[PDB]
Amino acid sequence: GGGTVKKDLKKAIQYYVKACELNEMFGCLSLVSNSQINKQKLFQYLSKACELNSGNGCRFLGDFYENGKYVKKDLRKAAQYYSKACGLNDQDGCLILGYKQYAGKGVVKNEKQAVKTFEKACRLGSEDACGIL
Repeated sequence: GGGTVKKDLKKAIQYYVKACELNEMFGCLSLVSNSQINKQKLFQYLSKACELNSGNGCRFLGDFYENGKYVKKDLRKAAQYYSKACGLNDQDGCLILGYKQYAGKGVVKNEKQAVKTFEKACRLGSEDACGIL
């Protein structure tokens, strides 16, 4: 029991909590993928990372509201986090925001604004955004 894959996951936690707070590549993704972290702790960790202006952290926190499985579904608060993420130059953050803006999902429907968000997401490396445009 003290050498299992679950023990190694427990040990990786604090490491990825740091990585996620500092927005290092794949750092919040690793938290999201880590089965030894329950959703409440995860929410706590992404919330602290987004408060530290981790673009990835906001982008993943946004999903909890968008989904409404672990916290009550709230499209508007989901969009606020995706927007905060995009403002922090998060590639996925701007892409997701542009889909929400084009549909009016949790934000006012605004295709013109969406097109500009997509141009930014494309500038940040989103091929999908570049192709939509």
